[PDB]
Amino acid sequence: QKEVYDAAGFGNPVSRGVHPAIIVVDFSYGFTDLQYPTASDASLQMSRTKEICDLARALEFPVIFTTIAYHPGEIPMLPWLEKSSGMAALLYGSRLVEIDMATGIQPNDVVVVKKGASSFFGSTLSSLLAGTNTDTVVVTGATTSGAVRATVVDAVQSGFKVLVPADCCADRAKGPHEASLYDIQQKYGDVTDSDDILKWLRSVAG
Amino acid sequence: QKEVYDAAGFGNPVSRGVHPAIIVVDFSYGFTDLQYPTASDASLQMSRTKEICDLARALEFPVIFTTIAYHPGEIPMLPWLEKSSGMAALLYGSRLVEIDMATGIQPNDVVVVKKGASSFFGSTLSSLLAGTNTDTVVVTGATTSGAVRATVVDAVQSGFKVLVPADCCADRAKGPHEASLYDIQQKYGDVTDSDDILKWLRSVAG
Repeated sequence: QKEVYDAAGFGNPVSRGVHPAIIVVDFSYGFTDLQYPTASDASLQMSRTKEICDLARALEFPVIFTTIAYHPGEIPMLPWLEKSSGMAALLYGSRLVEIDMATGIQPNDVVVVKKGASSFFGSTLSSLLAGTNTDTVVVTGATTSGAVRATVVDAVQSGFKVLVPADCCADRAKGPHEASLYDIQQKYGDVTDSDDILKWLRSVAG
Repeated sequence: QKEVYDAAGFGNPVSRGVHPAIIVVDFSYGFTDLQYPTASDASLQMSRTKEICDLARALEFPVIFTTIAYHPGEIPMLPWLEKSSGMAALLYGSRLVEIDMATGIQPNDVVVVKKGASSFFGSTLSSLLAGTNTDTVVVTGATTSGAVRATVVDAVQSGFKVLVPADCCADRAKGPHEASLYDIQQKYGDVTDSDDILKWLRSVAG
């Protein structure tokens, strides 16, 4: 398998740019608080993302959070909600939608609302990144086999280099988790840890 | 794991609509002809996609083929080509970008050229689908864990119900293949076989 992917030209390292942005994907209570059946254990990974975000905010790099939120009228309109009926609980005005405070989200941090898995689809994220002259995005969040991968794929397609720290990704199952990190490492971006991005961000700032 | 995914609201069946369309993703020679390192065995899946496409074309349902092709100038402009370097061989005018004749492409079938994994990103696919009043898409092609998965996700996000026959999906490795078929069945669409879609297509035309 390793030989198959290497000959097909997968797994090459990405050369990092000099205008980073951090994207925090769906670290809302709906996905991080175990009282809701749609959530995973994200305690460790949220504290890792907190360190990254607190660094980037101090270094004046854009930090953008994303959440899934619906109006009651949108439920029958979106066929994704037929397949994943649990996402229908993610309603405007509810606690499920609010970003988890364990991330260290600051009032001036941009939150983008989305209706699908990918953070770029039907959202303003791409424009925010292009307007700030971003060349590299570090993707963090939940879930790794869900919204994270979908965001990762859409980010590379959109013209941005993708770094993903494994420290920072949470899923509800180990299998899907490893499969996505594998696919990303081969096809879409560099998989690393938080320790690498902390050092890298400091060196790009001077 | 099954209980975790059931509580989260995943795994539900999609109620199929009445305006079908077939999307054939990257069944070009670059992914089907084994003389190339980017390719994988797609013999059986092509002859089953041929069966589906013939029926749909006869019933006058939209049949759409998608392929990846690049201008030589586009190569340095796209960060995905840095990650998946082998995709840079897919140039305009080469044999790798031509749709494999084993699928039975007819001169009236639409070919959409794309620059990424997803058939929807930066392409007219959504406009074609919506313009023909499509409600349900059957997604086929290669690779399962690459462009197929990405197209499936985008299809649901774009407002279309999704059916993927495992019969018509080829990948370079079994692991990634099963892992994407798992995620699709839980989150994005119904994984079925070619025998079911053929039967289903006839009943909608009745």
